[PDB]
Amino acid sequence: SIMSYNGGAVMAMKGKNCVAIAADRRFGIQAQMVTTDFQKIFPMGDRLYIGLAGLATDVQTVAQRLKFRLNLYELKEGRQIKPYTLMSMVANLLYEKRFGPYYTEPVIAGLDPKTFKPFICSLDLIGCPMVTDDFVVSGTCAEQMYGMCESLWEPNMDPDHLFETISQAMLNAVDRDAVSGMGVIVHIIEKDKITTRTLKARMD
Amino acid sequence: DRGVNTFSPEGRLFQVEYAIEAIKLGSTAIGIQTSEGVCLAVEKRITSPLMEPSSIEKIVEIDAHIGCAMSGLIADAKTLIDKARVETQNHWFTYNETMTVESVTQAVSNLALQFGEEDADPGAMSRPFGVALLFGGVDEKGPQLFHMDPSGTFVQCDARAIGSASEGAQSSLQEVYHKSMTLKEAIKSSLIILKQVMEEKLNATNIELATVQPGQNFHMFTKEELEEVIKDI
Amino acid sequence: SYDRAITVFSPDGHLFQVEYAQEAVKKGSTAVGVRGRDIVVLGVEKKSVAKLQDERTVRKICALDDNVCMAFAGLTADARIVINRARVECQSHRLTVEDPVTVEYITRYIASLKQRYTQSNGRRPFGISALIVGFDFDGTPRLYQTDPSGTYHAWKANAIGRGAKSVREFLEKNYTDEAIETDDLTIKLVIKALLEVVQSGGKNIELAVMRRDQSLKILNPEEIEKYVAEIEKEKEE
Amino acid sequence: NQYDNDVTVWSPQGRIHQIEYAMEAVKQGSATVGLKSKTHAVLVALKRAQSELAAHQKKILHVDNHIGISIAGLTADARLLCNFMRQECLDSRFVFDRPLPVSRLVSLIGSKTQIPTQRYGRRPYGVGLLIAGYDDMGPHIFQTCPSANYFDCRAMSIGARSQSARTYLERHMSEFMECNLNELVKHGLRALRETLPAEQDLTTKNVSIGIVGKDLEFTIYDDDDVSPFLEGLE
Amino acid sequence: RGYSFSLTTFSPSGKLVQIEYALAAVAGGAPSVGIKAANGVVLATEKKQKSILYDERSVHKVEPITKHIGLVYSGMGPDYRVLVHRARKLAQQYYLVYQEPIPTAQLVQRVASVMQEYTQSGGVRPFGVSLLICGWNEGRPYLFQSDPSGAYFAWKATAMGKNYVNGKTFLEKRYNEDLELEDAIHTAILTLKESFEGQMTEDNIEVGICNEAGFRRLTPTEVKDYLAAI
Amino acid sequence: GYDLSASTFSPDGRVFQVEYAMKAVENSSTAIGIRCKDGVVFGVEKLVLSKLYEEGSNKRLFNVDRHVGMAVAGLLADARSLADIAREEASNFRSNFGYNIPLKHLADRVAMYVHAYTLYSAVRPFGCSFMLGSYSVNDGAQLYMIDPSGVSYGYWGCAIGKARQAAKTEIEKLQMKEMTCRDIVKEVAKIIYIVHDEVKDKAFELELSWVGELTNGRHEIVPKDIREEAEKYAKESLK
Amino acid sequence: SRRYDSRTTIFSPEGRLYQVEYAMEAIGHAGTCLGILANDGVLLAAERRNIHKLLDEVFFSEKIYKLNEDMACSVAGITSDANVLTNELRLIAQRYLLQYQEPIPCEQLVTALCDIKQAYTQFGGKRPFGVSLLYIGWDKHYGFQLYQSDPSGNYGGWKATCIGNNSAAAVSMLKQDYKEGEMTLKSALALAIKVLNKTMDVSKLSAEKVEIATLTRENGKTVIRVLKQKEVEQLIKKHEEEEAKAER
Amino acid sequence: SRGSSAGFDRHITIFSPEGRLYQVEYAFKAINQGGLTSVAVRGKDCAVIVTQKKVPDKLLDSSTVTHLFKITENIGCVMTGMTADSRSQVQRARYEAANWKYKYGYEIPVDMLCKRIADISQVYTQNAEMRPLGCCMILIGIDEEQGPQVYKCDPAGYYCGFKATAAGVKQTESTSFLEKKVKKKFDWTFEQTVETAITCLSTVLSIDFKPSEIEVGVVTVENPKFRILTEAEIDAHLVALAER
Ligand SMILES: [K+]
Ligand SMILES: [Mg+2]
Ligand SMILES: [Mg+2]
Repeated sequence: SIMSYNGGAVMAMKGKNCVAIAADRRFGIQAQMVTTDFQKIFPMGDRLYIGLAGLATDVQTVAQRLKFRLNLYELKEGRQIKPYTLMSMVANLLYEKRFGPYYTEPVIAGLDPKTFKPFICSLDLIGCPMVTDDFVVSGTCAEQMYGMCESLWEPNMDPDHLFETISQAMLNAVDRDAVSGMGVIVHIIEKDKITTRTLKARMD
Repeated sequence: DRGVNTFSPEGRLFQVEYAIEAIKLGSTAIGIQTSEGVCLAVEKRITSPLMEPSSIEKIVEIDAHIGCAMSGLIADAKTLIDKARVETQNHWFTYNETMTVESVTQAVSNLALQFGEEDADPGAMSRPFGVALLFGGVDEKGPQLFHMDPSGTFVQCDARAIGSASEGAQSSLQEVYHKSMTLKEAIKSSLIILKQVMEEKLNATNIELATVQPGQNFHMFTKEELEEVIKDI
Repeated sequence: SYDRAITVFSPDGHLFQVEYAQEAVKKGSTAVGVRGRDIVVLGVEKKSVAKLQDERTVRKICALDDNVCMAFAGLTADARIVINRARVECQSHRLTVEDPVTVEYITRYIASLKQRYTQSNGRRPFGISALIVGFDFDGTPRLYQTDPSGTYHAWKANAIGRGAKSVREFLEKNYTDEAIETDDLTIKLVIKALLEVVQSGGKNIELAVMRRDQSLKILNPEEIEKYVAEIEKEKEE
Repeated sequence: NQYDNDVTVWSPQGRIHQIEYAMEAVKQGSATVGLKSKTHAVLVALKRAQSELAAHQKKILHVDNHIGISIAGLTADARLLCNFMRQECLDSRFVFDRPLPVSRLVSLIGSKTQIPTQRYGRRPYGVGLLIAGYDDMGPHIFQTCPSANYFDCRAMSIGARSQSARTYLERHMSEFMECNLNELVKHGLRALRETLPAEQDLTTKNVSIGIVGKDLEFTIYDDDDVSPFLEGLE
Repeated sequence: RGYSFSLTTFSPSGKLVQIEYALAAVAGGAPSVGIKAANGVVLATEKKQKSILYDERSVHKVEPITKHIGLVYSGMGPDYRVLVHRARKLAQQYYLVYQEPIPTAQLVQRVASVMQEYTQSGGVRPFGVSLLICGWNEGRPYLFQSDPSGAYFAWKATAMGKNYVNGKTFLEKRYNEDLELEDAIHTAILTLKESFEGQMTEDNIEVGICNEAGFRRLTPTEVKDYLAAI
Repeated sequence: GYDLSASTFSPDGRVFQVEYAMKAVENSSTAIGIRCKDGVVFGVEKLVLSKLYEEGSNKRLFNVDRHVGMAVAGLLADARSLADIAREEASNFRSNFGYNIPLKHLADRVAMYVHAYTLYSAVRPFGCSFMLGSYSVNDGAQLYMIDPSGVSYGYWGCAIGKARQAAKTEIEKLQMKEMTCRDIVKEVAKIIYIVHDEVKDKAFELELSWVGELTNGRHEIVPKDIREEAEKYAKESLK
Repeated sequence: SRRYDSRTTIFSPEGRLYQVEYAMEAIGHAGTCLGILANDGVLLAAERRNIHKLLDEVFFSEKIYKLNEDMACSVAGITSDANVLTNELRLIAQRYLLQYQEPIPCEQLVTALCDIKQAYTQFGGKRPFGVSLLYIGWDKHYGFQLYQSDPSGNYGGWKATCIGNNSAAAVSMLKQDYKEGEMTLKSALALAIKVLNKTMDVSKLSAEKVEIATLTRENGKTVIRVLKQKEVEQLIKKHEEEEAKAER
Repeated sequence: SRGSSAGFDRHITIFSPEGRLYQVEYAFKAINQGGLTSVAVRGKDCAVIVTQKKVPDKLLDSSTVTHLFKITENIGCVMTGMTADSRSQVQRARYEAANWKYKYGYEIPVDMLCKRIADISQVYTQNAEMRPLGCCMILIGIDEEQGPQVYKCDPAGYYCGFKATAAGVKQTESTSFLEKKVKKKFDWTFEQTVETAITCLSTVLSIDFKPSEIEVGVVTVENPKFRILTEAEIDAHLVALAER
């Protein structure tokens, strides 16, 4: 399967007045790890991030083409993009390739630039959007991730509890997937600060 | 103000008649056809001692059996020459034989009226070529010289001059030319005539001469070989 | 798209647009070239000075490739287009041939570009002349000139732009085996040629050199005024 | 004036000055004659030489085994039109394995040369043709014009001083249908000779002959090959 | 095949006369008025209603672009219809990508850019109209003008077409920042009365309003009610 | 100057290039068409510009379909091009819809093509007027005339060219509704001989064609012997 | 059609491009616009023409445009033409960033746009764009920079410069007061107000009537700001206080 | 200003210094070159078009001389102006209506068809290379909600709906006649719609028609198909007018 060629996993999670987004760090080609610090989460805003799992080349191309489109939007418009509006922009970019798609399935996590209301979504590879109030997952260990998130996630979590939850969901999920892991990165996004951590994690 | 393909009341295309007037601004060139080969000779028209005379090329090789002398707006000649070269190689590619001088001249002359400004491609010619050409070579019909002008009219000539002093030079050619004449006589004759008509004193750097012969490929004369012929003249 | 013939023949066989492009060239800053023995030099006028100008941004000498550069006189916007097309072509050549361009190859390319824009619908001619210099792979030094018509020639030395006629007359009398025996004198020959037309000497001669293999040196105004005073005190004697 | 530069501008008299001007190109070419009998069609042309040392311009061109042409006007237009004709003849033999009938080829010319007379920035063809051919309907002489109009002829002359030829051809045309080939070419040459200044004669250097008919594919006679035809204008 | 050359060029003095001359068409157009209230916007225009034979309701000058944006003009009506159509199409193109109604300022920019094209592109003349564009987004009202050159401007209030100079000074001496919508409708109609001639009916003026609820035209019976005080 | 382009109205709302093209038709020799009980007959005054031309040459009567004739006046190359358009239109109709194109529809289509050349600086108006004639049991006899503006109307009788008016007045004397094609040929020939100016332009050929019950709805040249008798009738009626 | 074609991209007999020259006249009448380079930054200062009492004040400036994170520009001439060009600038800058994943160097952005302008003078028979632009920016190759381009597609880099109304006069004043290698943003601001004070001779200078934007570096990041009116008034006052000291 | 002109503003559709389009103004004069007038009136129950039918030549097939055209089964039209231009505009209208039906699955409204034709005409007022059509189109049909409709569009690309209108040589005079007749009528509507239309035309020309000198086209709420009256049907209205 094309989506498993590089492996990898991203998820996002909602809390009270905050969101988290997390990703594995492996860049591999089938069985072979090539690197352990590959970037899969990209800022699209001060309080707005997009994580992409899938074919590594397309992760990079989508992030770059999206940033092009976003930078033009912000110059032309007043303003910083709203989370919901970035989702639609991504949907549109992915569906343009309906018949020869990018092999990536994004998650978006952020806070509204004026209201600071938490937002998360994911999209399939042709741009079908999906908003939730709890969590989203994408990657080669989606089943593992769903099991962790459905069992651990609770409503209205403060930034500390959200960090522990998303971290445990990622770690324990990727430890059941051969082609995901070699490290985890977690961003916690609040009104006044971004907190970025790498986790202690298995490297097999 | 009018279009480039407008006829005059006399039935000529204005742009073609005007292009022919530009030939009269060019340097004089002369061609003579003999049974032993053809020669081509051209006034360089050096405008400064700082100019390198060998960087004025007004006789060019088309193929091993065909040379071309030009007069008028020399920059316009480049597409025409390249077309003659490509066409002789195409013919060699396809038929494994040398193209006749007449055929080469024809192919080039079919470009002459291919200009206009609403029929054609996003970039076709907007005006005729301000250039006349003498094609001199040897094929199975023997030695041969043809003249072409911007109208696309071409014709075989036993001897011809083109450019500024062509009336003049053409009269002198009618006086000296005969069908039994040798190539060496025709080379002297054309150096004599360029000498009369040139505004500068003739020497071995401000003219070019080339030949093509039955036995022998296109040959541009060296400074040294020019000096040899210049002695008697 | 615009299919109008812009350059057309007039009665008498003139191409007026081309002649008018040449008038553009004659109002351009003076530019000079000399072909030395083992060096080639280019220099060009002021133009108007201006203390507040960033000098770097308005140079009129330009590398095309490692072994070929040029100067121009005329419309500077037109020049920039011609320059980048020649730069593209040098790399195109190197691609399909793995030798650098000869100086004549790229000169011939530039000139045929310029000729095309005198014979294509919807375009005016380029309002520039260029002096193109460099060395071939066999070490022979080269100076060529092109003008708006697409005509080109090789020169021992030459000027273009305003007051080219008197600078060429100066070079005709002053270019000899003695004036090009060394590099220093070759460089000086270019500066005496400019200082003749250059209104407040000097100051406002940009200058540049190319030695066999060594690639393009431009000179700073500390390295220029050395040569200036080194010639000015000589013409007193 | 404001009406004479564009083929798309009708004058207030219902004329198109550009087309009339293109016709002048053919009036100034050297004369050529076309005539036919029951069995053959013949073309005869005067060739002009720019000087004593130039060849003498070609005036007669092969189109197909059964069709040839004589030209007057801009030679470059003559060649372009000739190449179109040749192509239509090849196409018809490729498709049908039989010669293109001459009247159909002429129609194709009419349709093709009319097109630029009605489009801005285009120009008429500056050439007139005499077309000799032979098909199932026998010999033909057609004439084509810069107007794109064409004519089916018992005989014809075009070019400079061609009125004299036309007058000769009218005088003798009732004899043509029953002539043998030798007689018919002689008639063609006498018509052409009427176009000449009294000083000048027909020679092997200035006469070109084209012949096609029942027994014979289109054949061009130049230089020494015209001598048999010139001997016995007595 | 098309004329590929520009029909608007620079004169010796640096003027683009075809644009000025477009402006002169706009100056001879029927009066139009735009007022930005605190809680909304009003557009109003005169219907040059010759003959009682016209069916007044059959065509409109005040037009919806989206649920939240509306338009009026002064100048040549058929040129206006082109721009109404393009504006609508631009609004939808934006909505398909962003799934959000186009902000008024973004719509105006895109429409003004189209107007600029017709001052430079081959074989065409500029539009002989100025648009007034009203809208509501970010909980706040907007009023814009866009002229034949493609230049646009944001206004608190303005007037265009016949007698606009006077209309503008009338509004200067009458608009304030804290003005309500219902009062703004009144003063908009008064500005039109200042250059009317003929007695106003609900059938020969057209009024559009814009607020939080959206953009709509006023109905004849609503306009009648505002005219009962005038 | 307001008369240089078909894309320019004059200040009185005329399109002078179309009027100038009409003038080319009005300089041409005369063609007529007559509809009768059982078909349509065409005649043309064919001026003889040289005795060197073949008797037949420069036809001004064409078959545009098997059931449709075309008669032209004006600039002949324009007319011939229009006959090819008409042919293509009839051919395409048969391919797409499966039956012989109705005369009225063919006229309307070709007329709209003619009309398209009256709007633009890029092209000029055609310099020709033409008539189209046909007959079938279902549609009866039909005769249409199209001018350089692209206006098309149906006729009982019609004339185009320089003796247009003189021809019309002679045509008005016939009760053509009640007559047959075999009778009308003689009258067409007669009318051509009346309007011919034998002092100004000397010699002419008569060209005749017809389409009717007697040709089973096929457009055909009038046979030689019938033409010659119609000429003889016309000549002796002139007297 | 030949008759109607005004022939915008041909030479005149003296080797001139009339439409280019005429566009330059249009610019000379437009709102004055200056740029000034200092050791710690760059500024644009522009006259506002959108000054009627009833205008609504909706954007953060009138004639100052952000091009990317490290660059901004101002314009003088036909506003609608300037909107086309500034839009295109933004596009070019994003294309370069896409391809190389670093910001476009300032000079390369200017050159790219200038080649578009040049093309309009040589082919296509369209009118040129009636715009001159001042570009300010920072890049890692040459640091703080100021460029000027005009309708010919010609440009140059400047330590200080002016376009629009009373240009010649403003460049005279800059030639005299500008200290090559010794300006600060604080001194260049005072000079800008000094020059705008001279060149708006119709009539007495005000905050509502000018726009200033500064471009500085802070914490490895480029900062671009449009001065609020309070700062502009406070700067005007300091220039008026300084002219009181002008004699004794 | 006042009739001023610069450059080519009388030859192509560019603005004059007053902001006028002379070429459009001349297209309106071209409407009158045809010599005809047409009138159209709407009542609660029907809409009617009447125009002059001028057959000077005895040699015309008068069945083919008409300015009345079916656009769809339910939309009728009268053309005034240059004839071949008019035909072209009729074809385009038929094409637009058929197209509308194919894409949207219901008949084009009369107002929309008129608008579409007006939008097409507008293009010729803004692009230099072609002239406007020297003709005017009046359209009749029944609208499901609004009742009978009369619409007109012109060479400037203006269009409007009407209680009644006119086109051609006597347009202004017809406008005046129709105005004075509607002021009298309570709720500002006509009733005896065919008679009003013919009477308007008869007055402004001063003719008193034969049945073969006019054509009449109708659509009614009860019978919305466009119908052209026969000579006899027309005669009955002419006879009924005479007898009071
Ligand atoms: K137009
Ligand atoms: Mg794992
Ligand atoms: Mg492992």
